[PDB]
Amino acid sequence: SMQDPIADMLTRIRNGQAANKAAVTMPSSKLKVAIANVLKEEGFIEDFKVEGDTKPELELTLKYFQGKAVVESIQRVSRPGLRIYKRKDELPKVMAGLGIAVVSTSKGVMTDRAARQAGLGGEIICYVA
Amino acid sequence: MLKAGVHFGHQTRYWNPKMKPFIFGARNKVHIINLEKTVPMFNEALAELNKIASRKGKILFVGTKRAASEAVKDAALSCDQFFVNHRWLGGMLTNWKTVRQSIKRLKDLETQSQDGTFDKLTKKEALMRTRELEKLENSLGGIKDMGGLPDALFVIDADHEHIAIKEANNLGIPVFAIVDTNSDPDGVDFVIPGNDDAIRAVTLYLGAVAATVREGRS
Amino acid sequence: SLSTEATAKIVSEFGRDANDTGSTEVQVALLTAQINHLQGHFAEHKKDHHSRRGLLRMVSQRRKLLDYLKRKDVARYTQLIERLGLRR
RNA sequence: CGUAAAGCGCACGCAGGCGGUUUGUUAAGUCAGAUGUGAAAUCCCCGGGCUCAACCUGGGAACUGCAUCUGAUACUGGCAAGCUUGAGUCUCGUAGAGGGGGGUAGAAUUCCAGGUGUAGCGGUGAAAUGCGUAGAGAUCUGGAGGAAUACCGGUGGCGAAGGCGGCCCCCUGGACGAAGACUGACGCUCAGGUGCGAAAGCGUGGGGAGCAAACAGGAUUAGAUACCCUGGUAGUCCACGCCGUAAACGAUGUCGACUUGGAGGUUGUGCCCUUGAGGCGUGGCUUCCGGAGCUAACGCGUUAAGUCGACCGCCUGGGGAGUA
Ligand SMILES: [Mg+2]
Ligand SMILES: [Mg+2]
Ligand SMILES: [Mg+2]
Ligand SMILES: [Mg+2]
Ligand SMILES: [Mg+2]
Ligand SMILES: [Mg+2]
Ligand SMILES: [Mg+2]
Ligand SMILES: [Mg+2]
Ligand SMILES: [Mg+2]
Ligand SMILES: [Mg+2]
Ligand SMILES: [Mg+2]
Ligand SMILES: [Mg+2]
Ligand SMILES: [Mg+2]
Ligand SMILES: [Mg+2]
Ligand SMILES: [Mg+2]
Ligand SMILES: [Mg+2]
Ligand SMILES: [Mg+2]
Ligand SMILES: [Mg+2]
Ligand SMILES: [Mg+2]
Repeated sequence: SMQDPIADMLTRIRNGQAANKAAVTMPSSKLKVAIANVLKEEGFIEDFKVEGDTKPELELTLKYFQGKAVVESIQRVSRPGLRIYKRKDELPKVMAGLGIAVVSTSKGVMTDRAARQAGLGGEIICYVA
Repeated sequence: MLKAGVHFGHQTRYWNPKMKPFIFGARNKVHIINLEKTVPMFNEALAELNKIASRKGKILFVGTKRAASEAVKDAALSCDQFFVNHRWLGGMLTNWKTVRQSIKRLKDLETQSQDGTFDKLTKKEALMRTRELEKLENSLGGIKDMGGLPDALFVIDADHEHIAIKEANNLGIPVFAIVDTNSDPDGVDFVIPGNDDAIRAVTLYLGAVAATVREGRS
Repeated sequence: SLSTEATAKIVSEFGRDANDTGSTEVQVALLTAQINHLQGHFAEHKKDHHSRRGLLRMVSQRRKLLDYLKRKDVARYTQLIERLGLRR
């Protein structure tokens, strides 16, 4: 029963790439907009909106390039049934460093590559190949 | 721009889910293909046809469904390229090297009947030879003058003549074609939306093709 | 079963006004009233296990609603349960 | 974990696990820093010494740990105040073999009594046992009983599953739709537990037409303790208990999200001209075919066996054995 909204976001994007849908519309949340902000800034998603009032239905705009969708893969890691909190150096690189891994830290939600500069780590949210 | 006649789409309920961009709903319980998206498509496709025609590349105009075959044969012999209006023998491209001797056979035999052995063996034999001749003349006649491999395989349909597409798609051959609502724009590159079962439609598209290719020899 | 008028009365006794109907106390009241009205139907028949099952459903429903109510506010909870006639 | 071993038969549900959204706080987890410790050897690295090596050995790193201390505060947890999209209650209806209790009707089989009437009837592959001039079978009338409900009836409906069909009343459960109203995360799952659970069976008291284990006879057969025939008891039926199992099977746990189509079925409602047995929409349940993808393959395919999440159950070669 909708136990994990984040994994739901990731899977909306995943099925949105498989079906090659344009926009993906989902209920919003602070963490939602943070993660979508990370993916956006990194370039996985072309823009987004948090259009909505009392029920913010934020929609993402999926990216494509040649024929294949941009998102190679996007597995949820720190699931609610198994939280994962990597140490600073312990922070994993995805695809030898050419694929960011969204990690939540005390300074906010950010890429692991940035958390290597921030000198600190935290809960790793999701690998984005 | 609707240049002349009617060719909006047709079929009915069983539209291929892949062609969502190019469909609408007619009150006659049948889809009408958009012309707005269609115009740049066949425009640019004809442009490519002119570019490869200047490249002096061999083209194949594939056709079937009886009434369309005539339009096809007319659009090649009136032009200069090649055509397969009748039965499209499986593996005539990716298996082309045996078809090659099939053609050698056609040519040498049609030569044999026109001056050589016209009845030498038996009257019955002459009958059989004329028969088989006509068979190979209408089976692989349009590709007789080739001897190489087509630079482009323009097809009169997609979903019906699927094997031509899948075959010519196995190698470096562009395969732009006029496709109907139920057709798959998968193996096809430059898709050209528009109805297909109508004769005016195939005469229109194929004729435009005749123009653009006819400019390639200049 | 429980008549529509019965509910019309019960609401105007466990809520704000006739307009309201969704509050916890009202729901619990309803559940209990219905259950009590059903006690009879199972005095006989007894083999009626499907109806029975509907009952069990509304019963556990009631225990959940009551549990919530308690955790939310033990005060008025004690009032409700002391009035509705239950508890061990 | 559909078919190879493997989803409990189904449900309810305590502890446990997990949990929508906004704000505040706290800082438990988490993270950063610092200090203390983490015996020596051993392992690793760079040197040194035995003629080399083994071995010895100096320094270093390592000892993935633990604890206190000052910070961070995104994410999770606790406490606080909330929000409405989850869940729930209310209002109006709709369909239904949902269930329990009480009635009731028609066709038929069997039995019983009598009429008419006459030698076969019955059965099978054939036949015999069986019934029959003590008058059967056929036939008509009157009666008595028990059981199941042709037609409708449909991959149609309802139920959690088992399962439920003549019609009628009585008590009663759940599902769905419409426009709202209100509650404010009350949710999901669930070991142990509790309930329900075909048939057969068991107990007690009834009932007993048909049917039919056991049994008997006749055949068939090398034999036939079976198949087939003639009989026929328990049982099948009712009341109340017990049993607790099925290939309890979409061989497919439950809940939630997402992801192209087509033809249907069934049941609501909105809309349009009912302007003519229609047209365009929106929900629920359900059958078949198929796309991407998945799959060992077969196949599944928006009621997934796809893409994910939560929780539970179970599997770890065949046999012994689901036995002691
Ligand atoms: Mg198995
Ligand atoms: Mg099951
Ligand atoms: Mg709990
Ligand atoms: Mg939360
Ligand atoms: Mg702390
Ligand atoms: Mg040491
Ligand atoms: Mg040395
Ligand atoms: Mg050191
Ligand atoms: Mg907090
Ligand atoms: Mg908090
Ligand atoms: Mg309200
Ligand atoms: Mg259990
Ligand atoms: Mg029984
Ligand atoms: Mg008995
Ligand atoms: Mg029992
Ligand atoms: Mg079993
Ligand atoms: Mg099973
Ligand atoms: Mg299928
Ligand atoms: Mg045993």
